[PDB]
This record gives sequence, C-alpha cells and structure tokens, in this order.
Amino acid sequence: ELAGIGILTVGSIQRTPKIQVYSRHPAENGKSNFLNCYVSGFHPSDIEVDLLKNGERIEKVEHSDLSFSKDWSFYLLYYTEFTPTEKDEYACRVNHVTLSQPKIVKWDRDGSHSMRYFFTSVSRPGRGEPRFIAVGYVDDTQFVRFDSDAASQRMEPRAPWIEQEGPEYWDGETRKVKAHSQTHRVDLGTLRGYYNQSEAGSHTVQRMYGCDVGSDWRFLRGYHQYAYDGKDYIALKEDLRSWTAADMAAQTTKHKWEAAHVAEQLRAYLEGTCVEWLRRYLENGKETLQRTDAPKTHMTHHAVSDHEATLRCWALSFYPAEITLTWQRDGEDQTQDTELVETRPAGDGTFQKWAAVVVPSGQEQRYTCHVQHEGLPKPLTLRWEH
Amino acid sequence: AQKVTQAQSSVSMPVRKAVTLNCLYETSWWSYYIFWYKQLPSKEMIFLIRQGSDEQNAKSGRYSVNFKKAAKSVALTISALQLEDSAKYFCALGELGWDTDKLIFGKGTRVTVEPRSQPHTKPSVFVMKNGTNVACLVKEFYPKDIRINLVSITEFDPAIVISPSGKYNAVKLGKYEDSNSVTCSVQHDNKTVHSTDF
Amino acid sequence: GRTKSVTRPTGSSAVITCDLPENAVYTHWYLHQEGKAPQRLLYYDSYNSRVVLESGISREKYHTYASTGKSLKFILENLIERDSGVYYCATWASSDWIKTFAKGTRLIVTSPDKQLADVSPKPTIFLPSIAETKLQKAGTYLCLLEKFFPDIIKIHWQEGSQEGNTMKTNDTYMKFSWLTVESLDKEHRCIVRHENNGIDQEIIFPPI
Ligand SMILES: *[C@@H]1O[C@H](CO)[C@@H](O)[C@H](O)[C@H]1NC(C)=O
Repeated sequence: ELAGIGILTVGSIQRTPKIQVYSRHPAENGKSNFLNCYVSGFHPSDIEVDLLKNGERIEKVEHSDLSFSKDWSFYLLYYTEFTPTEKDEYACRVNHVTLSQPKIVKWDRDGSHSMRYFFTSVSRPGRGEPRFIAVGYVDDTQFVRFDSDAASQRMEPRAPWIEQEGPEYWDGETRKVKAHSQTHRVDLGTLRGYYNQSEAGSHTVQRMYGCDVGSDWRFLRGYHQYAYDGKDYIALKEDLRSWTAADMAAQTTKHKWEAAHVAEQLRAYLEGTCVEWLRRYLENGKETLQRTDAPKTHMTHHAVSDHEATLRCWALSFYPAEITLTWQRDGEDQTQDTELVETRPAGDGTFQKWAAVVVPSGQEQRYTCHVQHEGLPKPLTLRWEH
Repeated sequence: AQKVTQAQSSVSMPVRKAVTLNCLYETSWWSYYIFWYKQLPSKEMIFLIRQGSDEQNAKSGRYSVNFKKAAKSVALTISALQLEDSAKYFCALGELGWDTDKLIFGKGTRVTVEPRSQPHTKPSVFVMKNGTNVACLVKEFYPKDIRINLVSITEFDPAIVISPSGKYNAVKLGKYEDSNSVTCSVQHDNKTVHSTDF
Repeated sequence: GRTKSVTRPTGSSAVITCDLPENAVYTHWYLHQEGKAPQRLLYYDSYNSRVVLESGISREKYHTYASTGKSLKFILENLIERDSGVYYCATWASSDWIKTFAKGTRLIVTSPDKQLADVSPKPTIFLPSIAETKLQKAGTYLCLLEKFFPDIIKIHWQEGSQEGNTMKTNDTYMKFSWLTVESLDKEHRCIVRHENNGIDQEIIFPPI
C-alpha cells in the first residue's frame, strides 16, 4: 500500500550503462529459453535497447519497469523467448547520452522482509506531461506498477498474489499514485525554477521509501529518500524524525517539511500501515514470497595465456538477491583485483552473479572463492581441483 | 486557490420528479475528487456521491453527476424525489487524495420536496382561540400559494406543512386586542374563503 | 433524529465529544455556521498526538485529544458569540475514499447580558372551533409554546402530528404544534422535551 500521508512538494551526473547478455537457463541447442539484456548503473533514464539475432532487431521484445539502485542509477531487463542454435549469433544494442555510438554486446554461450516503492519523474520539455513510473516491491519481487504512458492510467498488478485484491484496493492505489505523480510534477517545475535551469532540458526526480520487518514480523527499519538529477536531495534519517539535506535548495525543503510535520506522518505510515500491508502480502503470497533458494555454485577456469588464467566463481538461481562473493589468495582478500558483475535477474524470479580473478598458471590452488547467502546453512568455500 | 460555489440557495420540486443542483469549483490540481453530501436537520452529514476528475459521470442509485471538467461544473441530479430527500445539499472539493486532506465545501443548497402535481383543492378555514391569541387554521389546500389574513398586537409567519393526503395544511397565530370577534379570511387559487363562510 | 447541543456562557469553555468510531489516525474538525460553508478548523494526528491548525487560528482557542475508546474530544476556550455553530469530526475512510462525518454537535454560547430567568416552556392550549366539530366530525387542538430558551425543543402527542418552525420572540422562542382527531371525547397529551424544563412536560387537553 502506497503512502497516503507524508508526501509533500519540495548538472545531471551522467553514468554509463553496464550491459550483460545471458540466458535465463543453461543454453541447450533446440530447447526453449530466454535471452536477457540487463542494463544497469546508468543515468539519466532515456535509453534505447534492442536485441539482435544475426544482426537483426527482434520485434517481440518486453522490458521490465524502470527502477533504480541506492546510488539512484537505473536498471532494466530486456528479454525474449528464444531457442538457441549452433549458427545464430545474438547480441544486445544500447544507446545512451554517455555513449558516443550504440554498444553491441555479443551473447557468449560459454530472516527479514521489506516493502519498497520506487518513483521516477522525468520532465520531457516539448514532449508533454512528465514521464512518471512507480513500481512496488516486496523484497525482490515486483507486485504493482504504474506507468503514465500506459493505457490504463491505473495501478496495475504484477504478481499473482496481488491480483485477488478488491476494486477498493485498485481505486485507492490509483488515487495515491496519481497524487505522487502530481506532487513530483510540481517539484520538477519548482526545483528547475530554483536552479535556473533552462526549460528546454529534461530532468529527473526520484523517490524511494519503505519498511523492513524482522523475522517476528514487527517493525524493524524505515526509509525515505529523494533525489534530483540522480543526486541526493533530501533523506529521512534512520530515526525517522529528522532530515539530512545536502544542497542549499534542500534546506528550504527541510524547513518546509519540518514545519509541516512530514517526518511524523511518514513515521506513522512506515511503522504502521506499511508493516501491516507487508504482512498481508507476505501471507497472501507466502509460497512465492517466503522462500529462499540457495545459490547453485561452481567454478570455471579459462586460460588467458600460458602464464595466467581467469577463475570465475558462479552463483546461479538464488533468491533473494543479496549475496556476497569474495576471493582470497593465500587467505589475503582480493577485492581490489576481482571483477565483480552486478547481480542480475534470471527472468523467472531467481538471480545470478559471478566473480573472477586472474591467477598465474599453476597457482589456482591458492585462490579461494567465498559465497554468502541467507539460503545457505553455512558459507561456502570453493577451490579449483587442478 | 481552491473554491466551491453553489449559486442556488433553495430549490423546490415535487415528488417523483427530479431536481438538479449546480456547483462550480476552482482547482489548480490535475486529478481531484468532488463529493456531494446531505445535511439533515438533526445535523448528520451524509455522503451521497463521489466524482473523479478523470472518471466518467458518476451514478449511484438515484444520484447522478453531470461532470464538465472544462467548465468545472459538477452538477448533482436527484431522480424520483422522495419527501425524505428534503435536506441541505453540499458540494465539496477534495485535494490530491491524502489522509491529511480537507474538503472545501460550498454553502449548501436547500432542497424541499413538494407533494405531487395534483388538481387544486380549496381549503376550509377555522379560527382558534385562547384569551388574546387567535389562530387561523386552513385545512387541506392545493396549491401552496395562499395569503392568510386575520382582519383586525403581533402576528407570526404562517406554518404550511404537507398533509397526510398529499396536500397542505396551514396555521397562522397572532395576538389582537379585539381577539374575541376577530375571524379569518384566506386568498387561495384566485378564490377567497372566509371563516365566516362556515 | 435528535440534536446534540451544549450551551455555555461567553468567557467559558466547552467540551464536545466525537461520537465517531478503525481507531483511525487522522480526525478533522469542522465548523458549520448558519449560511456559511463548513470549514476545517484543525486536525488531530492520533499516532503522534499532534494538533495541526489551519492558518489564522489562535493556538490558545482549540484543542482535541483522545479519551475512552473511539471517543475523541474537542475543547474551546474563552467562548465568544462567534463560536456558536455545529462542530463535526470526520475521518477519511479506509474501505472507500469517503470522508465520514459523525453527527455534529451544536454549540450555543450565551451573550454576556443574558438574564440567565424562567426560560422553560410557556404553554397555551387551544380548543377546536365550532365549525370544525359540527361540519366534518373531527377536531384540532393546538399546543402553543412560547418564551423558552434555546430553540432546541421536541414535541410529541398521544391519547402523527405537524408543527411550525420555532421563531424568535425577542430573545426567546416559540413553537406551536396542532392535531386533528371517535377520539373527540378522549383527551390528549402534548409531550415537550426541553433542556430547561429537566423532565418532559405533559400538557393535558380538555375534551371537545
Ligand atoms: C382570476 O384571475 C383572472 C386573471 O386574469 C381574472 O381575470 C379573474 O377575474 C380572477 N377571478 C375572479 C373570481 O376574479
């Protein structure tokens, strides 16, 4: 349930997409699968992503709803059903302000819970109303969503267990999400005025809030943050009573919200209603939501040359997404020299990650991979046999 | 910035017919809600119907809303009027839809439900007494328009009420020094009925 | 069907009870004065015990706080004449986007110069006229009440009735109520509930 209280009016640090092309399942020729392009870490949000088969754009392409990470950068998954063959080559083609030319990436065949809402408003000068996209998660599972460009102009279901909600639910969420929208639209105007930015340019406001319950299902922690142009603007502190503002502009907002009791209102929502509806959702979707899938792990070894090789430690089909992969070398931790890819969605509700290091020939046995995940009875330590 | 105006102060319509109550509002917000409430003489404020800015015209039983977002007109129509529909009707404008939101009301418009249109019935006229107070009682008349004159200290406005037969009864009281001989005459439907006639 | 009221002298204080029961967080208080638009005076955040006033309102005039169960309480200080009105509490519903109002409470403040003395019902009963009884076999007896304070009054009748509107005889009020009745030998009682009686009045009617 979206908040019905606590929401009140108040460069672009550009960042390049990271791009992963992979299959949902281990690829076997002639067996149906999904091809995924996960693009993450980018700002701003205007991005063009196409999937190519033998150089040609695949026409039937779906994508996830726009969401973003703790540093405010965005991520999207593009995916399509496909059946691999020996001859056909697949790729993903991406374009973004931060890229001088479209990047083609080739396919290479070889305890606690939270409810969170993400909100993005993108001004499109000369192109109409600002784009607004709202998504709701329980842990790492999207269940609702609003997109101002879609046909319904309603809050929409994205999980089977929310589909059973009543019409009072969908009307009410549509009301409150549209209230968030209009708040953000006023903020885009006001904020742009204050910084004397030109009316021609596109800007982003982002908002994220939510609540954690522990294993007793009682309130554990709450959060609420606000960014302008991918930069921290104002954030509720962990005590949910006071504000941190970086900009000078954000200090006028801080006084406004202190005088209007915004943090008290948010606290009432985050400690009560948020937790109650989190509990309802956890129960209604318990078979899907209250599971953990331990990571299925293995190590690969690719010879760079005669004097070194890449050891890649894989964790596949896990849930929830939180995971730690560490490499040590003779018990010394190798974080600085470890290639670490973003955790990425398989497309079926599980997640994927790997971590590689480059090892001189014949010293593989000195390197240990370490895997930590809630679905693991004890942390795993991998080593290469020979 | 936000305002609600109900131009009509009172409205009268007969039973079984329909009445329309206009309302004009002013809001800067893109999506909002309009509500129509009913206020009883016992003071209950009863919710009747809600209309969204981006929704189609609302219909809920005997209530309907003719919404015109361009003109910002949200008129409520009450069909098949019942006598118990007599109340003060308020148009209220929501804001964004937060639990902290107030409603901006208009002043109300009183609706009085009249008995059905029927053939005209000439009344009987009586005088009632207690010392100096003399009351003229007018029984079973239609239409409502009547002028009751006691021909002669003080005089009060007459009371006209709906009769159990669907017509009207009326009582006018006053105090007169020559009370013992004062009798009453009433002008109704172009005819004059004197208490002396009976 | 009955009106809840409270009558207090100016300079005094008045306490109104929100008769509204989800133990919801936010409750809004409205003033409705005759011929004006209901307006929100303040609202109460019951989770943080916070009173939030609208602009232009003294911080020392109104207050509100919870009590037994679902009864919230509203308090006014230094009463003046302007404070008379109907006070409502209301809360946005969880089920469906409706603001629910509880039955309002009418506050009458009494002006300073008020001779606060016999402001009880002042009855005067009227017996049927000759023509009525002779000519249609029925009789109207009219109970008239004057010189009572305040307008809140209720009148019944027994062995269905209509009445007039209470009107302002100087600074007290009057209301009359009549009947037409086989039951002409019998006698009827005019039963008046008024706060400054403290029991109901039972007025006897002759036989006709
Ligand atoms: C009734 O009103 C009409 C109005 O034109 C008038 O001509 C007529 O004489 C009136 N009736 C009587 C009895 O005077």
